[PDB]
Amino acid sequence: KVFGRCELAAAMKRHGLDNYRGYSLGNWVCAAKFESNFNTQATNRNTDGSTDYGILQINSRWWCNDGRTPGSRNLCNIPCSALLSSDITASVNCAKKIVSDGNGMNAWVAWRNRCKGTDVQAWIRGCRL
Ligand SMILES: OC[C@H]1O[C@@](CO)(O[C@H]2O[C@H](CO)[C@@H](O)[C@H](O)[C@H]2O)[C@@H](O)[C@@H]1O
Repeated sequence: KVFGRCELAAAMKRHGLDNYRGYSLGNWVCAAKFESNFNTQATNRNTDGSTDYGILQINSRWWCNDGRTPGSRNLCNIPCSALLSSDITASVNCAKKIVSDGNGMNAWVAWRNRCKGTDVQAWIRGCRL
């Protein structure tokens, strides 16, 4: 499913992401936009053999199991495929653990390079939340 900007903001808000660990909703929407273009079915393989899954591009080396990333952990205890569902619940709960890991949202490369330090509030402007 390819979410609409406001549609996703509302979904994330309902799942308790707004202000989660101090990160305003705009940050999460901005991260999703540049990580997957709001597409829950996005997948991208990295040089190390791991693969990123879903709307927030959760990595298989540490957060989920895809059965093909040897020596990897499954910190979120979920099959990576679960992160490609139209229901973002799985992705959200896993993202909550990732952002509490220590480096915050810096874990998401696109957020660090394209959202961090910008007017992220613009990502939810005009939306009915
Ligand atoms: O804990 C994940 C850790 O790995 C890095 C790369 O070193 O990012 C990977 O995981 C992210 C979250 O799942 C992906 O968005 C990213 O594309 C992937 O390389 C670090 O940025 C992050 O701290």
